[PDB]
Amino acid sequence: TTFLIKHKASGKFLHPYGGSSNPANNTKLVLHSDIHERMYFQFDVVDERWGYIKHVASGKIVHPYGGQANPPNETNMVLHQDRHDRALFAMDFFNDNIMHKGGKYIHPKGGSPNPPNNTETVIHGDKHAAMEFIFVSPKNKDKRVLVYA
Amino acid sequence: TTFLIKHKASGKFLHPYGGSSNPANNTKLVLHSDIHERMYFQFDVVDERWGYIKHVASGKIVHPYGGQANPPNETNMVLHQDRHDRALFAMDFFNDNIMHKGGKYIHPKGGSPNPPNNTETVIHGDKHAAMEFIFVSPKNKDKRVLVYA
Repeated sequence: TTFLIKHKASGKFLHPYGGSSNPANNTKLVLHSDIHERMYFQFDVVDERWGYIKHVASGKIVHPYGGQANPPNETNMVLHQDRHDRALFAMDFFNDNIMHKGGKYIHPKGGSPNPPNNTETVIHGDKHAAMEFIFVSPKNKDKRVLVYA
Repeated sequence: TTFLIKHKASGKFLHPYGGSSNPANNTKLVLHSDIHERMYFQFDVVDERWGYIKHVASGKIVHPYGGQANPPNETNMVLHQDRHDRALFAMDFFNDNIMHKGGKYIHPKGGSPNPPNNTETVIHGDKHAAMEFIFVSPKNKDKRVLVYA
């Protein structure tokens, strides 16, 4: 299933910075209001809840920058071609968040619930309204879709 | 994906009472320690998180007894052939519970962390450790499996 990753508080979406169909390794993931095919994602299940968040246009996947098992708070989120266990996430569509395998979550950098376009995303352990995400149809940004298959 | 519905606190599983491959309509769902193919379940997605909990051997699905949209606390869980929107559940594998469409949960009747064999299951709105369930492989009762596809 292809989906948009929608920041719940702002309605902005997860994007590769610059909107490339082929972002370079370590391109930052940002929040931006635009909708286009280069911000579509899919989820590739690896182990039950855990899997890779794949940028459809390029096939690169979401990573914490540097590929640590337990990235510290404020580590940037990026795209990278590599597949390994430090690129595992769970798409928690019940609590509305995205959790890295090390137990922290994807956040807007600095915690704003209404961040401007091109705000970077980071890892952070906190849970609050401004780190919530929902996973929606490319054809209807208000319609949740099931990312697991 | 076929799975066992495992009561987290006790390690017992959801069964049709009597363990039949073809339970009659309105057969109660109980907890029991045995494992066998007549207590395997599948989840048939209807609408994103919402779907039918299907007894594999018979094809009947889980219902609140009487098919309420908002079943009262203590309403018995049963199997029944019918399909409708009052037999929709969500398999919350993040918070480890089974939620009916009306917002209440499947519980062991009485809320024990170690219900005896053949304890009935019921609807109840409360949340606590003794209403948690996990969804595990028929080949390994400790290995969680993804029920959504």
